[PDB]
Formats: sequence, structure tokens, C-alpha cells
Amino acid sequence: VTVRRFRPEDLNKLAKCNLDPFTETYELGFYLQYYAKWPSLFQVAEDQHGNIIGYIMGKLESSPDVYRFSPHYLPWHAHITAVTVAPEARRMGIGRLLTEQLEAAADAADAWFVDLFVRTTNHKAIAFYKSMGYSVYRVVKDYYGDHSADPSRSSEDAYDMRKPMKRDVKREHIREDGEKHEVDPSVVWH
Amino acid sequence: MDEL
Ligand SMILES: *C(=O)CSCCNC(=O)CCNC(=O)[C@H](O)C(C)(C)COP(=O)(O)OP(=O)(O)OC[C@H]1O[C@@H](n2cnc3c(N)ncnc32)[C@H](O)[C@@H]1OP(=O)(O)O
Repeated sequence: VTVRRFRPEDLNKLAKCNLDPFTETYELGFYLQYYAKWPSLFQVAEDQHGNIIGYIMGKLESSPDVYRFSPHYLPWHAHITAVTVAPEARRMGIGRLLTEQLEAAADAADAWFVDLFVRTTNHKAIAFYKSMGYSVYRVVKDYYGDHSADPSRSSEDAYDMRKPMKRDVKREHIREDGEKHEVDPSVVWH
Repeated sequence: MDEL
């Protein structure tokens, strides 16, 4: 397995990974926007036969300055927008390898933390991130527009998970009891 | 995974 930057020519090769039920298929322009703005953070894992068996998409940012007085304001941080590894290639360290490389970029950029949204029913991913030092910071109610298991539910909550980076010397951006803190999707901004 |  070799890790390298995503290139647009890879767009037709993500299909196998995106069959996974916890992996979203975004619109073309979305992938291409991450390629344009954060190309170093859009990485793919390819096997010896040329197939893409995983990828990760990340970004660096803070909340818009107009929200600087909100208790929900996010300082400069790295965000994992998507990560996925083909089911035949799991538990080989690919997910961790992709994540560690993004963390290294976040560390070099003085990010306060790395965060991500995860479906509350995605126990595999939750166990993965917890093993790497991520914890739940808050629950975003109704973040996902559908449920992963129950079609009668109109939505599914997200855990917003965070791993502290070394800039957070006082650990003021992580919580021990994050599952008890709920927010509405309206405090997630773009 | 970000919401669609
Ligand atoms: C939005 O994207 C953020 S939330 C959605 C995450 N993506 C997703 O759910 C898509 C489908 N799942 C996967 O692609 C895949 O399961 C990952 C990406 C969640 C994990 O990929 P890997 O299988 O390549 O992970 P590794 O680096 O091999 O694992 C490292 C350590 O993580 C713990 N782990 C991983 N999977 C686990 C399960 N199913 N149960 C418990 N613990 C798990 C282990 O400690 C593992 O170390 P080992 O030495 O035990 O393998």
C-alpha cells in the first residue's frame, strides 16, 4: 500500500470505497473543492495493482470571525471531513496511517485540535478514533439527514470528536463528559 | 464523515 496525494483522475476510482454504508458519496464539485483548497490534506491509499483502497479529506480553518463571541466558536483547528478504507483492507493500519499524516500537518500548523463528525451508531469508527486519543466533545442533534439503521428515524445525531494537539496545553478544548453536552445543527457553520 |  502506497499513500499519495489525490488527483482529479482518481475521481472514477472511489466507487469501491464508497460502497461502504458509513461512507458518503459527495458531489464532484465537493471533492474538487478540497483538492483546490487543501490538496496536501486529500490523500489516497493505493494497493500494488493500482486500486484506491482508502482516502482521507481534511481542512484547516477556524469559525468565521463574526461568531468569535459564541460559546460554540471553533479556533484554528484541523477537521477530518471524510475517511474511508475498503472493507477488504481494514485492520492493517491504513486508517491510522492516513489520520496520523493529517495530525502531523495539524501539529505543524499549530492547530488547537483535530475534530470530526461521526454517526452515533458507527461503533467501528468510534472505537477507531477513541483508540487514537479522540474523545466526544459534544453531540450535534440531527446532524445527519437520515439514519444508518432505522428508516423511520428522519435523522441521526453526530458525535463531534476531538483529539487535542500540543498547543492545547491546558486541554481547554476537550471534555470528559462530552456525550452530555448537546447542541443544535444551527451552531455548525461553513 | 461530514453530512451531505
Ligand atoms: C468521517 O469521515 C469521520 S467518522 C466515519 C469514519 N469512516 C467510516 O466509518 C467508513 C468505514 N470504515 C472504515 O473505513 C474503517 O473501519 C476505519 C476508517 C474506521 C478504520 O480503518 P482501518 O481499519 O484501516 O483502521 P486501522 O488503522 O487498521 O485501526 C487502528 C486501530 O483502531 C482500532 N480499530 C479499528 N477498527 C476497529 C473496530 N472495528 N473495532 C475496534 N477497534 C477498532 C484498533 O485499535 C486498531 O488497532 P488493531 O491493532 O486492533 O488493528
